[PDB]
Amino acid sequence: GALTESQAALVKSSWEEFNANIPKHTHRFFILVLEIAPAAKDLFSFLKGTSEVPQNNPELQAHAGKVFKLVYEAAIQLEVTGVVVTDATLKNLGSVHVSKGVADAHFPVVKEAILKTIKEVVGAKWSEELNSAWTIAYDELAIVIKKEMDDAA
Ligand code: HEM
Ligand SMILES: c1ccc2cnccc2c1
Repeated sequence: GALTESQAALVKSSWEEFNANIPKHTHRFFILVLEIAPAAKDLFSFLKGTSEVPQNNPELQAHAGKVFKLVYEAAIQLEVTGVVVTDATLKNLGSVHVSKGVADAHFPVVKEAILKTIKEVVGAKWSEELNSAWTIAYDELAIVIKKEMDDAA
């Protein structure tokens, strides 16, 4: 795909529907992360120590909202420029993920939760095109992050 204007339109659309209920969708997103990889709980500063995932926690909501925002912006960048660019922000993001003990093998985990989160957010308007645009947007932005990471350690 490498994002055609229509895949990019489709990603932009599901992102607003994402963004129309942050508390819900972001709580659902974390539930999904833990179901895939239980042990991932521990790397989150606002998850460990708890039973279940808080529903009205401000840091959780801002951090998961921002994750999704980054992937949607990569998707527009891929369409428009043809590449994902490495700017300050993403290099900062590399150092911070090395800090928190993130590895390359973790990235799949957060991809599948994002895929599944979007499937439930769009409900009947889910297509394979949507699934492939988001796959692509995620995989290109994680290649860039994976790079800054190995440059911070
Ligand atoms: C392209 C995929 C990813 C994106 C866009 C992303 C983005 C972010 C952002 C925006 C933050 C917080 C920004 C800030 O407040 O400075 C962050 C922190 C964090 N990320 Fe990610 N990340 C990605 C992959 C992952 C993966 C694979 C994991 C592993 C579970 C992960 C775990 C973490 C942790 C543990 C923190 C902070 C820890 C804490 O709150 O205790 N990230 N990431
Ligand atoms: C909150 C903060 C950081 C994250 C990074 N990757 C996946 C999920 C996240 C949620």
